[PDB]
Amino acid sequence: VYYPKKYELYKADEVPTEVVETDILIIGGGFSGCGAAYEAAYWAKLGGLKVTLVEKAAVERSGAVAQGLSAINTYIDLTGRSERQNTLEDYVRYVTLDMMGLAREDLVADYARHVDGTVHLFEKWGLPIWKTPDGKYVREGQWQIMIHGESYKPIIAEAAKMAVGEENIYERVFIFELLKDKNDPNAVAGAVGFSVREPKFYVFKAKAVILATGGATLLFRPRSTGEAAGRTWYAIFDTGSGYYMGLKAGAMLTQFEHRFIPFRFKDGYGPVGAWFLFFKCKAKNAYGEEYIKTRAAELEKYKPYGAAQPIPTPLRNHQVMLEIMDGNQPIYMHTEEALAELAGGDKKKLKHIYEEAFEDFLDMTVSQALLWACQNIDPQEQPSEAAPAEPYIMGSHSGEAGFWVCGPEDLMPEEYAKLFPLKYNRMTTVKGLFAIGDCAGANPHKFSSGSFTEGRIAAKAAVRFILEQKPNPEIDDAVVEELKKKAYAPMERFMQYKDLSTADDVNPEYILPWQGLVRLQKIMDEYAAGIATIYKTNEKMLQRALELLAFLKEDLEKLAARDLHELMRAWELVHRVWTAEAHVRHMLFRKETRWPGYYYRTDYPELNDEEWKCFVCSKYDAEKDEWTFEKVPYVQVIEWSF
Amino acid sequence: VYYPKKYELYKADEVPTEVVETDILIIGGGFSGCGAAYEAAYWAKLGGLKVTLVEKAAVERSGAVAQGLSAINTYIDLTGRSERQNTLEDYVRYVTLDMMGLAREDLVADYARHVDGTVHLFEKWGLPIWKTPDGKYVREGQWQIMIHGESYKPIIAEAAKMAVGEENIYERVFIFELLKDKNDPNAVAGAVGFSVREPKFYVFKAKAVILATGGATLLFRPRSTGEAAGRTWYAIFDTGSGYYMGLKAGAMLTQFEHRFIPFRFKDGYGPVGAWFLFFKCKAKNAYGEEYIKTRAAELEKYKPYGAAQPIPTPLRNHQVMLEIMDGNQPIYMHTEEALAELAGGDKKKLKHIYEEAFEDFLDMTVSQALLWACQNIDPQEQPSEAAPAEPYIMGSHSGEAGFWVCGPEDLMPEEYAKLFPLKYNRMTTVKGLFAIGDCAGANPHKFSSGSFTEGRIAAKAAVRFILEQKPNPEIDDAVVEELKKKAYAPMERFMQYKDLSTADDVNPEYILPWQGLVRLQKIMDEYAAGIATIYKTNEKMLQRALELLAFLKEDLEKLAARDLHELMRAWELVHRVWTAEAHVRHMLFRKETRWPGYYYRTDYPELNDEEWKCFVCSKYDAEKDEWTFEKVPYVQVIEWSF
Amino acid sequence: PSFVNPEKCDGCKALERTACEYICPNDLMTLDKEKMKAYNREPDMCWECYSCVKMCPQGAIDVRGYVDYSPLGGACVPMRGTSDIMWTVKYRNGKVLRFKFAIRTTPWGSIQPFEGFPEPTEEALKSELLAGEPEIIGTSEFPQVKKKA
Amino acid sequence: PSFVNPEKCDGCKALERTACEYICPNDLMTLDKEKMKAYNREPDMCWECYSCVKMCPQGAIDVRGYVDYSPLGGACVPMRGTSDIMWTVKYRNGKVLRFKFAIRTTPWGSIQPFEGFPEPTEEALKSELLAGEPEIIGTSEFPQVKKKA
Ligand SMILES: Cc1cc2c(cc1C)N(S(=O)(=O)O)[C@@H]1C(=O)NC(=O)N=C1N2C[C@H](O)[C@H](O)[C@H](O)COP(=O)(O)OP(=O)(O)OC[C@H]1O[C@@H](n2cnc3c(N)ncnc32)[C@H](O)[C@@H]1O
Ligand SMILES: Cc1cc2c(cc1C)N(S(=O)(=O)O)[C@@H]1C(=O)NC(=O)N=C1N2C[C@H](O)[C@H](O)[C@H](O)COP(=O)(O)OP(=O)(O)OC[C@H]1O[C@@H](n2cnc3c(N)ncnc32)[C@H](O)[C@@H]1O
Ligand SMILES: Nc1ncnc2c1ncn2C1O[C@H](COP(=O)(O)O)[C@@H](O)[C@H]1O
Ligand SMILES: Nc1ncnc2c1ncn2[C@H]1O[C@H](COP(=O)(O)O)[C@@H](O)[C@H]1O
Ligand SMILES: Nc1ncnc2c1ncn2[C@H]1O[C@H](COP(=O)(O)O)[C@@H](O)[C@H]1O
Ligand code: SF4
Ligand code: SF4
Ligand code: SF4
Ligand code: SF4
Ligand code: NA
Repeated sequence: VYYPKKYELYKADEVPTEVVETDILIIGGGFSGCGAAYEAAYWAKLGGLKVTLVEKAAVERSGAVAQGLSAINTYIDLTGRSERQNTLEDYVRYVTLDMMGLAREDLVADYARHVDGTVHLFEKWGLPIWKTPDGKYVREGQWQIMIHGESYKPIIAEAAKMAVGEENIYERVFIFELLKDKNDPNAVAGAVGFSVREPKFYVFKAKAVILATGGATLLFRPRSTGEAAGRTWYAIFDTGSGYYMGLKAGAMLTQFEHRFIPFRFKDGYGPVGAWFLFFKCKAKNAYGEEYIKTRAAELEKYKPYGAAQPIPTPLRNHQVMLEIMDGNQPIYMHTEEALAELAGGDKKKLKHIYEEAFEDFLDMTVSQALLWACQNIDPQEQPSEAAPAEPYIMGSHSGEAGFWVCGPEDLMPEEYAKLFPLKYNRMTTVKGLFAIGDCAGANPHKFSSGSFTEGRIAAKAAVRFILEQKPNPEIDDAVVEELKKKAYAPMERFMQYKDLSTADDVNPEYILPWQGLVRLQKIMDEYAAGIATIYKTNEKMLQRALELLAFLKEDLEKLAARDLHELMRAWELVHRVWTAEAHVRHMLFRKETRWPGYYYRTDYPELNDEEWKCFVCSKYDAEKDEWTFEKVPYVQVIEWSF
Repeated sequence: VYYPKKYELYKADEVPTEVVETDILIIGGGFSGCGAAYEAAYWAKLGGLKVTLVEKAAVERSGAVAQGLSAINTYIDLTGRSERQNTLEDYVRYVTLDMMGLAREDLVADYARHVDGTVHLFEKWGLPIWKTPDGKYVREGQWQIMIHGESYKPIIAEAAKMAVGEENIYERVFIFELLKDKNDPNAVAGAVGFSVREPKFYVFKAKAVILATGGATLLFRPRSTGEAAGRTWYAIFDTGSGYYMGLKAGAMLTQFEHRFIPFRFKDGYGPVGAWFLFFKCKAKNAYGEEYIKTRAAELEKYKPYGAAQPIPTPLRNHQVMLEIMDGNQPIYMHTEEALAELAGGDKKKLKHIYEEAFEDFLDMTVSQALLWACQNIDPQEQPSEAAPAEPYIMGSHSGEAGFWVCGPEDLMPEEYAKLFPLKYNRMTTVKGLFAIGDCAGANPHKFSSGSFTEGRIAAKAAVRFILEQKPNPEIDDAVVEELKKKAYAPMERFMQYKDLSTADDVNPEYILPWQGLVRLQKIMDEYAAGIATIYKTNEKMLQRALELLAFLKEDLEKLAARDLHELMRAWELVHRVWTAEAHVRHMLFRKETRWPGYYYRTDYPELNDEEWKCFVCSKYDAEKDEWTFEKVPYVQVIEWSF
Repeated sequence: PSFVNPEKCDGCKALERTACEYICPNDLMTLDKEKMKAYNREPDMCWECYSCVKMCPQGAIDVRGYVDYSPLGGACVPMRGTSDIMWTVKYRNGKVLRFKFAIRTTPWGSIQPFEGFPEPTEEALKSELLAGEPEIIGTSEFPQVKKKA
Repeated sequence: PSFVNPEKCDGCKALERTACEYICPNDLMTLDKEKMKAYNREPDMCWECYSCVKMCPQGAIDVRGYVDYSPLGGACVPMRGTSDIMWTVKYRNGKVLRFKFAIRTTPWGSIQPFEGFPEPTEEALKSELLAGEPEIIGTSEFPQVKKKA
C-alpha cells in the first residue's frame, strides 16, 4: 500500500525529453551490469566507443547485493588458492545435475572458466576474503568461499565507476521499454525511460543494449502480507524489467517455467548456506527427525538425479514439502547443536564461531539477526524455524529462467545456434540485444561472481559485435512519442478521473500500482503453484490464471499514478504482469514435473526424459499478440558422468 | 491498514464518565441481542425492571444480517405451514450428528421448541417469506425456508426498538470489559465502554448482563489480504468481544476448538446453501468429478457419522479438502447445469429461477453478484469456482464455540448442571452473566431465527433471575478507574512516543491496531490450522502459536491509537488475541481429530469416541493468569436413534 | 469497497443526521469537515454490505469491487423503496440485468411488538413459555420433545 | 522497516545531497520539505537492507522489524567505518551483543580497474580472453574444458 504525502503530477507533453546517444547501453547497474560496464570500458577503446550504464536507483548499493553477501557462491579454484580445488568438468556436471538434467553446458562451462579471474580481481580491489592461518580462501561448501562482504556492492560499484567514468552512469532513471530499429524489426536501437527525481523523459539511442535488470520478485503473494510483504528473500528491487522489455521486443525466453523456491530461515529468510555447509547444521522436523535421511528413499525414483552428489536442490525441497504435507512442521535448523559440536567445549572457539554465525547474517540479511533479537532467539541455546518462501523468477541463482542466449563459438554446439541471426556470446535472438545475470537463462549458479563475469563476457561480445557488424540503428520517432505518452499516462488518468470519488484510492476508473500488484500476487499464488497450493498446479489452474491475467493486463491500461515514485511502481507492475504471463504459459507448455520441490504439475506428476529432456523456448510477437513455443533438445556438451 | 485523516486524541483524565444504571444490560444489538431486548421488555414489567441495549454500531443494520439474508435456516414446522413438516427429535438428532456426536441436546431441543414462534412473528412483522401457489413457506432444504430478506435486520431492529424503547438503546458505544461484583469474585456487576463518536466513557451498572456480541472473525489470515481483507464470509463486525470479556471475568468456555470452515463461492464468499439444496447444484473438481460421490469411501471410517444423511458438514468439507490436497482445483459450483436442469427447457421457467438465483446473492452477499459482474460470469452459461474460507469462531452457525451455559430445568440433565452456581437458562458459570447467539456454545445451528430465539430465552431467564435472587452487585470504583485509564491508554501512548519517528506508523515503542492484527492473522494462519497448512496442525505448532501469542499479548500493552475509530480497532484486536489464545489452548487440549474438514491434528488424526466424546470446558483465572481444563462427557438427552 | 461521488454528496447538511455515517456497521463512513463530503475511512475493512449505498438519499455512494479479485467495470446498483428494492447489475462487458424483490409486507414503523399477547404474570414467569406462546408457535399446547429413557 | 529519528535528523544540513534519499535501492527515503526531515515513504516495500541507516551521517535512521512477525524491542545498530564495521545487537530481553567485521582491505576510491593489464588489440578482441586473462585466473594457461566425445 502506498499513500503519497503530496502529488507530483505531469502530463507527457509538459515533460522535457533528453536524448542520449551511445554505442553500448547497459540497463541495470547491479552485479552483472557492473561487470559489463567494467569489461566494456576495456575493449571499447578499440573503436573509441561510448559505454553507458543506466540504473533506476544508485549503483553504490543497488540490487541484490545492497546489504552485502557473506560468501561468493562460485569459485572453482583451479590452482589451490582455497581449501579445496575443483575441475571445470565437475562443475558443469554439478550444475546440469542440479537442473535435473537441463542446462546449457556451453554457457555454464563458459562463465566457469572465467569466474575465478573475476574473484581474484574482487580481492585485489579490497574485498576481504576469509582466509585460513595458512592463507587459503576459506571454503563454505565445495563451490563457495566465505567473505567479509558488507561492502561487496560498493567495492564493485567503484570498479565500474572507475572503468566507465561517472559521466557515463545515469542513476535514478527507470527504463521501461526498448526501442527497435525502424530499419530492422528484429534489431534493437536503444531504450526509453524516465527520471524518478524530476520530470524528464529519456531516449537512449544505442547500437547494442545489454539487459542486466536482475530477475523478478513480488509476482507471487509472500508468506507475510503486511509490512513484511517487503521481506522477499530475493531482491525486492528486481521486478522483471529485462524480461518484459526483451520479450516485448521479440527476444526468445527459455526455461521460464523454472522458478526458484528458497528454503531459508523462516520469515526473515536469513541464509542457510553457511549453516548447512560451513557449520554443518542439521535440519530436523518437529519430532527431531533429520528428513534428508528419512526421505532419502523417496528420491530413488529420480535416478540418476536422485542419486547425485550433491543432491539436486529441487529434490532437497521436495523432501521438505513431503514433511510439510505430512504436517511435521515446524522444521528446525539446529544451530544450537551445530555450535556446540563445532566448539567442542572450547569456550574461546565457541566465541569465535558465534561471531562468524552472526556475521553470516549481518553481512547479508540483517532482518534475520533482527528477528532473532526481537524474538529472543539465541542460536547457541535454541534452534530456529525454517521454511520455503514463495516463488521467484531469475536466472543467476538456483533458477535458470531468462532469455535464450548464444554461447561462445568454441563451446556452443550447432544444436543450440539455430535461433540466433548473429552468433555473439550472450546475444539474444534479437540482433544487438544481449542478456546477462538474472536476464540470461539456461545457465544458473552464476551468483555474484558469475553474474559479474557473464556481464564481462557479454560486454566484450558487444564491442566485437559493434566493430564487426557495424550497426547503425534508427529509432522510430513516432513510436518514441507513443511511448512518451504511455509513460505518463497513469498520471494523466489520475488527474482525469480522481474527481469520481472522494477517496483517491477507491476509484471505479483506475487501479493504483499497489492495487494491481495485490491482484497479480493473488492470481499467481492461487493458480500458478504458489504457497497457497504448496507449489502445486495443473492445466485447468494455469488456464484460469491466463484468463485472470488477461483481465489484469487490460486493466493496466487504466493504471493511475500520483507521483514519480508511484509512476515507477506502475511500470514495475506492468513488467511483473508480463513476466507472470510468460511464466504461466511456460509451465502450461511443459507436460511433466521435472523439478518437484519447485513446482508440481499434478496432471503430469512424473519427470519425462523420453519426451521432455529439452529446453522450452518461446517468443512473443507483439504485432500479432501471439506466443510461439519450441522444444530444443538438451545435448551434453561437456564430458562427465553421473 | 488505516490512515486517519486527522487525530482525535484524548487522555483518560479529560474524558467525562457517564454512569448508566439498569437491571438488564444486553451487549450487542444483533439478532440474538434484539431477541433479548424484545423478550426482556415483555417480562420486565413484572418488576418494573429497566432493560438497556448497547450496540457499537447502529441496530438498524448492525451485525451479520447487515446485507439481509436469503433464507431463515431454522424453521422446524410443527403444523405444516411450509412444504415440509419436521419433528423436534429429528432436529436434535440432525444437529448432534452434524456436530460429529457432540452437542448439548438440552440446549438444542430448547431453542428448537421455541424457534417457530419467532419465525411466525418475523412474518407478522413484515418479513416477506417465499410462498408456493398454495400458500406454503418455500423450503430450501429440510430445515430452511426462503425469504425476501433484504430488510431482515431493519425489521427485527424495529421490533426491538418498539419493545424496549429508543431511550434504552445506546448506539456507537463499544463495550470492552465487564465489571464484577466487588464482594463476589464470581458475579457480574456491569460493564465499561466508550463512545466512538465523542469523548465519553461509559460505566454500566447492572444486575444481569447478556453477552450478544456475535462471534469472532479476522483471527485468521483470509484468502485475500489487500482491500479484500475485509471480505470475510462471516460478519467482519464481530471480533470476539463477548468471548474476551466473559473469559476474563472467569466464565467458562466450551468447545472453543470447534471452529467453522465455510465452503462458499470463491473470493466473494457467496452462499451455497440455496444452490445445493434449492437449485440442486452439483460441485465438481477440475475434471468434472462429483467428489461427494468419488470420496464417499473415505467417510466409511466414521461411524455412524459417515453414513448420516445429510453428510455432516465437516465431513462434506473433508471431501473437498482431499480434492484440494490432491491438487484437483478449481472446484466448481455448476450453476449453469443446475439452472438448465431445473428449468427443463421452459424459457419462462428459466427466467424465473435466474431471478431467484440473483436474489440469493443480492439479498445477502452482494459482493458475489458484483464479482460475477466484474468477471463477466453469467451463472446460466458458466460455473463458478468455490473454496473453503479461513476459520471463524462462533456458536450460532455450524460451529459451537462459545460459553458453557445452563439449560432449561425440564431438559438439562444433572450431568450438565454441575458447574453452574445458579441454574438459570443460558446463564454462564459467572452468576448474573448470560450468553446468547454466537456467544453461547455447544448448541449450534441456531442461525438467524435460532439466535433471536436464544436471546428471548436468556432474557426471560434474566428477569426470573432478578426477581427471584434479587441480585445487587456493587462495582469496584478502583477497578473502574483502572479500566478507564486502560481504555484510552493507546491514545496516550501514541502522543507519548510518536516523536520517536517521522512516520506515525513506523515506531519502535508501539504497534497500531492494523499492525497487531496482521501479526495475529499470520500466527493463527501458520500455526493454528489456518489456510496456510490446509487446516492442519499439531502439538508443536500449537505450542509455538502460544509462544508467539504471548509476545503479541505483551505488545498489546504497547498499542497506540490515533482517533476513536482506531481506539475501537485497538480493543477489537485485544478481544481477538484472547479469543485466539483460547482457541489454540482448546485445540491443544483435545487429543483427536473429530471434525476433519474443520481442522486436522496430524499427531492425533483419528476421531476418538472412547475417551473424547466429551465437551471440553475451560476457565481462565485472571488473578492467577492460569487456564484450567476439564472434560464433561456427552450424554444423549433426547430420544432418537441413528 | 464503498466510495462517495463528490458531485452527488451534499454532506447530508439538509438533514438531521449523516445517513452513511449513521448506518455503517463497521464505522467506516465519516465526513471530511473540510469538503463537507463523506468518504470511507478504512476501505480494507469494508464488508461491501451496501448499507451506506442504500441509505444515501442522494444516491452518491457506489461500490467498486475489492481490487484483489475484481476486474474493473462491474457494478450493482440498488434503488430501495418501502415495499421492494430494485437492482441493476452491470457487467464489465456491458450486459445489464434488472431485478426487483419485495422487502416488506407491512408499513414501516407499524410493528406492535406484543399485539394480542396477554399480560405477563409471576406464575407465567416460572414456566418455559416465551411471550405469545404456545399459540404463536402454531400449536394449542407447548411443543413436547421426547427425553431419552 | 527503516524510520527516521526527528531529534537527530537535520534534513542533511548544507551537504550537497540527502544521503538516505540518495542511497535507497527501492526509492523509499525522501524529504518532507516542510519539516526538513526525512521519512520512509512506503515501508511495506522496505527490504531492511540498512543502506540508509549506514549512510546517515547523523545516525538518525534505525530499523523497527516488520510488524507481521517482529515482537517489539529488538534492534541492530551499525557503525560503518572505512576498513571495518561494528554492530550492536540488542535483544527484546535486554541482551546486548557487539561484533566488528572487516569490510575492505584497501583505501576507498583506490581501485585502478585495469592495473597492469596490456592494452586491448583488434586481434585479442576475437579471442575468448577477457581483460587480464589468462593471467588473473592464476592458471598456467587459459583454462581448458573437455568437450563431450
Ligand atoms: C537477493 C539475494 C541474492 C543472493 C544471496 C542472498 C540474497 C538475500 N546470497 S545466498 O544466500 O542465496 O547464497 C548469495 C551469496 O551468499 N553469494 C553469491 O555469490 N551470491 C548470492 N546471491 C545472488 C547474487 O546477489 C545474484 O546472483 C546477483 O546479484 C545477480 O546480479 P544481477 O542479475 O545483475 O541482479 P542485481 O540485483 O544485482 O542487479 C539488477 C540491477 O538492475 C536494476 N534495475 C531493475 N530494473 C530496472 C529498470 N527497469 N531500469 C534501470 N535499472 C533497473 C536494480 O536496481 C539493480 O541495480
Ligand atoms: C455473516 C453471515 C451470517 C449468516 C449467513 C450469511 C452471511 C454472509 N446466511 S448462511 O450462509 O449461513 O446461510 C444465513 C441465512 O441465510 N439464514 C439464517 O438464518 N442465518 C444465516 N447466517 C447466520 C446469522 O446471520 C447468525 O446466526 C446470526 O446473525 C448470529 O446472531 P448474533 O450472535 O446475535 O450475532 P450478530 O452478528 O447478529 O450480532 C452481534 C452484535 O454485536 C455487536 N457488537 C460486537 N461487539 C461489540 C462491542 N464490543 N460492544 C457493543 N456491541 C458489539 C455487533 O455490532 C452486532 O450488532
Ligand atoms: N450439501 C448440504 N446438505 C445438507 N445441508 C446443507 C448443505 N449445504 C448447506 N447446508 C446447509 O443449509 C444451510 C445454508 O448453508 P450455507 O449457506 O452453506 O450456510 C445450513 O443450514 C446448512 O446446514
Ligand atoms: N545442502 C547443500 N549441499 C550443497 N550445496 C548447498 C546446500 N545448501 C545450500 N547449498 C548451496 O550453497 C550456496 C548458498 O546456499 P543458499 O543460501 O542456500 O543459497 C548455493 O551455492 C547452494 O548451491
Ligand atoms: N532446502 C533444504 N531443506 C532441508 N535440508 C536441506 C536443504 N538444502 C540442503 N539440506 C541439506 O543440507 C545438508 C546436506 O547433507 P549431506 O548430503 O549429508 O552432506 C543437510 O544439512 C540437509 O539439511
Ligand atoms: S449519506 Fe450520502 S449525501 Fe449524506 S453524507 Fe453520506 S454520502 Fe454524502
Ligand atoms: S458497504 Fe457496508 S461496511 Fe462498507 S462502508 Fe458501506 S455500510 Fe460500511
Ligand atoms: S541522511 Fe540522515 S540526516 Fe540526512 S535527511 Fe536522511 S535521515 Fe536526515
Ligand atoms: S532499509 Fe534499504 S530498502 Fe529500506 S528504506 Fe533503507 S535503504 Fe531503502
Ligand atoms: Na441441511
